[PDB]
Amino acid sequence: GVPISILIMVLVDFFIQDTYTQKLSVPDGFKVSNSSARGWVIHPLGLRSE
Amino acid sequence: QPLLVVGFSGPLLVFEEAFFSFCETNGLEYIVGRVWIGFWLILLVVLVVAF
Amino acid sequence: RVQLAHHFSEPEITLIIFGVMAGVIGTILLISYGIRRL
Ligand SMILES: CC(C)CCC[C@@H](C)[C@H]1CC[C@H]2[C@@H]3CC=C4C[C@@H](O)CC[C@]4(C)[C@H]3CC[C@]12C
Repeated sequence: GVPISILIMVLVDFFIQDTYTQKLSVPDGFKVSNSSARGWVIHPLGLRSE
Repeated sequence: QPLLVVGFSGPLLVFEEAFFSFCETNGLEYIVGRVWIGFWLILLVVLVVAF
Repeated sequence: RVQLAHHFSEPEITLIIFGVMAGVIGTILLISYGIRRL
């Protein structure tokens, strides 16, 4: 029932081209959220300061 | 109990808010402190499961 | 970016942390096994 409710309604806003509705936004790739702050493995004694 | 879905929640968000508001005030590292809230949580869970 | 230098690397240091952790855990289990007996 839920997958059909979403399919029926996803189509309703798809075929309505002009109006704007917020869609799901996902990150570009498998990367950390801030490359200027931290990496993938994080040191227990600190990044910049002890 | 595989039917449980494990994910982020509101109270966890509030705790992370408090942790950032504490690490920014004290000039501490927000994520390294989390690496110690986890190293202590492993102790806590092992002791609780043991007894 | 730029990382502060450490004497211990990440895997070495987490090995030491988990070892001290397991030592504390084992000491607590041994103490608890000592109680409820005498
Ligand atoms: C339950 C977990 C958190 C263990 C409790 C932490 C305490 C008891 C112990 C466990 C491992 C220890 C750390 C192991 C390695 C180092 C790196 C060294 O250059 C300075 C001391 C320091 C930083 C130790 C400080 C004390 C320490 C953090």
